[PDB]
Amino acid sequence: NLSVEAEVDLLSYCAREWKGETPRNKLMRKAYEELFWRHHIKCVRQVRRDNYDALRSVLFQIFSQGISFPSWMKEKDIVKLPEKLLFSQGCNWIQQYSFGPEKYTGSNVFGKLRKYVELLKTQWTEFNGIRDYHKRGSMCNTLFSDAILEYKLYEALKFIMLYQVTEVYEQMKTKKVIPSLFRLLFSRETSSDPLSFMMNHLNSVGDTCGLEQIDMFILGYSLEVKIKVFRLFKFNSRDFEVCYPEEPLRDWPEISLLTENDRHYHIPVF
Repeated sequence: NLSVEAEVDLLSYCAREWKGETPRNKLMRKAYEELFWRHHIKCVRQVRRDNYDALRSVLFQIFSQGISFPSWMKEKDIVKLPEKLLFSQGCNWIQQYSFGPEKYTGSNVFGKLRKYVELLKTQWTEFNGIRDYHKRGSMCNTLFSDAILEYKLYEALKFIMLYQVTEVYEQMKTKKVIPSLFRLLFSRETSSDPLSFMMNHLNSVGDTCGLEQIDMFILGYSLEVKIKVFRLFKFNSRDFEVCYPEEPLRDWPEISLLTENDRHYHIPVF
């Protein structure tokens, strides 16, 4: 039931899961050994459930570590963002949101977005007002054992990503300075504008694909969290340690994730 599986000793998992003599398996065991001895990661919580796994892993880290709302949410109310885009964007524009695996075609994308975004606001607020990490831990095991609620929070996060994509696109069109990552996003045909991004990429997250690397950048930027990732299959190479985004002069909160294939992001436990 629990989608962020119970912790297992890193060296045990490494020895049991990656037994063998192939060049790839040998490299994987060296990577995990590096994680243990150099970075003092003692255990691992596996996150391999569905195509929301990237969002599942990041959200788990935010709540478990007690990270609060990003700065731009201080002034803007989260629950009003669906209305703002309903207003700024077209009535048909917003009705094209499909809610990933729901493959929704009903008549109120607006009501659903507002409800789900409200649930994320409520849940996130509850975690912010708890200083004891243990209490947050048990709450996470409860939350991530309720897949129906999980999906609603993930679609809320996907909407927040879409909102930031729409904000930054408007900045680019009005000749404002924007992050090079967003300018890169809009250079791709299938994501040249927020509508294309939603229909061709975001609508698929959780249904047939997970978050791509560029999507991890958008998520971190949107939540103002530095997502540090150990890419184990790239051990002994430049991109073994990566951060989404690469905003050195940010002073944002930071979370760490482990991945063997850029598809599933396991939780490092110290």
